Amino acid sequence: MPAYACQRPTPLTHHNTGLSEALEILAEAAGFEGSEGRLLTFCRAASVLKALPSPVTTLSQLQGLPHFGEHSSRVVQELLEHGVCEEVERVRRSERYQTMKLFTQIFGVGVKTADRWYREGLRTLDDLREQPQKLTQQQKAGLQHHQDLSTPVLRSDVDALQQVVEEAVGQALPGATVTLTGGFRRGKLQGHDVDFLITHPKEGQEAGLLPRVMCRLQDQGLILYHQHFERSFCIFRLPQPGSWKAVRVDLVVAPVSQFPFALLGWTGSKLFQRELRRFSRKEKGLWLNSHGLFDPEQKTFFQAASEEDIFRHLGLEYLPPEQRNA
DNA sequence: CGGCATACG
DNA sequence: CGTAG
DNA sequence: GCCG
Ligand SMILES: [Mg+2]
Ligand SMILES: [Mg+2]
Ligand code: NA
Repeated sequence: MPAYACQRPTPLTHHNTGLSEALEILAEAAGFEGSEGRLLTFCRAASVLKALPSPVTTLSQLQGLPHFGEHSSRVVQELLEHGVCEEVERVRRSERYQTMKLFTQIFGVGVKTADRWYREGLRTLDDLREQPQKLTQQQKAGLQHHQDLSTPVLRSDVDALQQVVEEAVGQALPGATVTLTGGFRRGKLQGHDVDFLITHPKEGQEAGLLPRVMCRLQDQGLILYHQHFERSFCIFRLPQPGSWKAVRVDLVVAPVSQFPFALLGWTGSKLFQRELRRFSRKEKGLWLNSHGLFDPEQKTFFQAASEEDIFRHLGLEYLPPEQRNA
């Protein structure tokens, strides 16, 4: 088992779902208390379990697995012995965890805002609605649409959304292309938003595109919320039988020179990207982001024509998107 | 022990 | 601060 | 919380 998540295939569905989930609760809780290091270890440990070829049935099968020390091993031990881990259950039940989860789920609310509201004594969505003067415009939208945004989007919904985006993009800039990214590109059948990456085959033609796309979607009556420039975090109106529902959609523009880096980043998973960037810097001495890959010795950027190029330049075996579910 | 990814709105 | 993966 |  390699130590970095970008060195091993991780499928969407696996053989250790219950164990990985328990560890992810502890990761989430660590994030709610600002402990990014502990969050990372519990996430990495969970991801190692997703990468295994069969179920963990005995404690000895953890020996030699990276990111399993005393704490993560104890969690697995208790689950294997009793079907339940007391620490995990205490977190699940806690007022702190439940409220921080509720508040951070709101579009426009992060850990820092959620924590302050918790410390002020706020516990429910209606507590927030009673004091609307304190909310940002973004948080008001997030709270108004919270119910719809809590409901997952299906792949058929995504195909409908892609068509409307493509129409707007075609008017904004003939020849521009729209690529589905995020979890749906990794093979997810459901998800809580939709991500699109937009480019144009002629370098430079994409400059100023996103405002033009947004203005056109606005005029079509499809945009329930947006900020107004290369990333737009929107709430879209999605048709349903006899009605519609609000859906989170992100639109991103990149020049075609940067497209492979943007595609890689926006395809995820989050942990996969963090691990890939960590690997790049710490093992290869190269700096990776969603725009490029920089050699700080030569002071040059690596030209990539494909994701395959990027994996090769980092000395990693290629993983297709459906194996990046770290 | 230091480090933990790296951006844009 | 929020957002993204 | 774990790794190097
Ligand atoms: Mg997504
Ligand atoms: Mg998104
Ligand atoms: Na949030």
